[PDB]
Amino acid sequence: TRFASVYAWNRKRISNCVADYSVLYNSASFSTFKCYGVSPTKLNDLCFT
Amino acid sequence: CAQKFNGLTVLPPLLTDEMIAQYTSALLAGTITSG
Amino acid sequence: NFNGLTGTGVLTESNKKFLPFQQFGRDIADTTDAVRDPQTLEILDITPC
Amino acid sequence: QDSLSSTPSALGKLQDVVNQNAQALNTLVKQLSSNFGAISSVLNDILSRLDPPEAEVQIDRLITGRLQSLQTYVTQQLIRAAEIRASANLAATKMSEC
Ligand SMILES: *[C@@H]1O[C@H](CO)[C@@H](O)[C@H](O)[C@H]1NC(C)=O
Repeated sequence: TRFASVYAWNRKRISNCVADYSVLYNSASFSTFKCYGVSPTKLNDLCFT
Repeated sequence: CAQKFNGLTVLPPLLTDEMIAQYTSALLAGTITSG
Repeated sequence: NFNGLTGTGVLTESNKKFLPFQQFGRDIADTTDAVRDPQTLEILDITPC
Repeated sequence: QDSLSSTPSALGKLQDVVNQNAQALNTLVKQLSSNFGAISSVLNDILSRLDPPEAEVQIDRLITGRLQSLQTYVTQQLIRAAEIRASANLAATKMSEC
């Protein structure tokens, strides 16, 4: 419901779970979706610490 | 082993060590018996 | 593809004595030559085809 | 018979050749661990992460570095080979004359 100011930006740590990134990428609701160091179509194949 | 795994191989000598020893002993026999 | 680690080769049972924390082994070329299977916790050797 | 059996350094000239060649190969293999400016030294990491345009940039960096490493190796082997050939020519001369 509430987002932070940019100077006081929030951070959430995510771990020990299954991440489906296609539900976000294939959404019609986001004006910007830009990936660096990785391609969005490959995110579902990857594992991160 | 791991060198092979990266495209690095070793080719065997045409003459084996046994064959080289045979050449050497032939040279020795020649020298000893016929100068 | 072992927990994100991809490659090609022949897999076999290993005699390598991994400690519980260890997940994989490496050679001098920085290539993984052994992995722990994430489900069975079995140690496997990886050799090229 | 007795001297060779009690002198660890007797065959240094031959051992040095073995050691120099081993060192050159070990160096060549170790260069595969270098990034050369790429995101990873591992080609499979690059291909699993990036699409072909961005991937081609990272791969080109590895190709440049790895080609340079191989050229360095080969040049050194050619120079070393010449030295060995000179030694072999001398050995052949001694076989004939001694
Ligand atoms: C799930 O993985 C764990 C090891 O992390 C293993 O002990 C367990 O038996 C696995 N469950 C199934 C159904 O394979």
